[PDB]
Amino acid sequence: IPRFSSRGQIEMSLTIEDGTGNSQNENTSVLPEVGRTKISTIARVP
Amino acid sequence: KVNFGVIKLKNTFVSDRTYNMRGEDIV
Amino acid sequence: IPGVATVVERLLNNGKALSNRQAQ
Repeated sequence: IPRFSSRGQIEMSLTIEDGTGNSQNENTSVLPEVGRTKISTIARVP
Repeated sequence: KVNFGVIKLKNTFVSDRTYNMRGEDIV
Repeated sequence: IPGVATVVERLLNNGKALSNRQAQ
């Protein structure tokens, strides 16, 4: 959910989930396999 | 005698929000 | 997210007076 704020700053409420699903000869060595991460927060950016 | 007005909030959201704390829900 | 019609109609509700003005 984005919106504006003083001096044209952009404030946002964020829910983010991302990542892979575990799937085990160097196959995992080549593929990304970056785990899973979810972050829920709210922040504003100039 | 009466006034109808529009106020433009900047630094906050207007609608009440809900957050989950894995058991202690916060409004 | 409510509509302009609903919001304005609910605004003009339960008021006993006249002589109104507008505020930005």
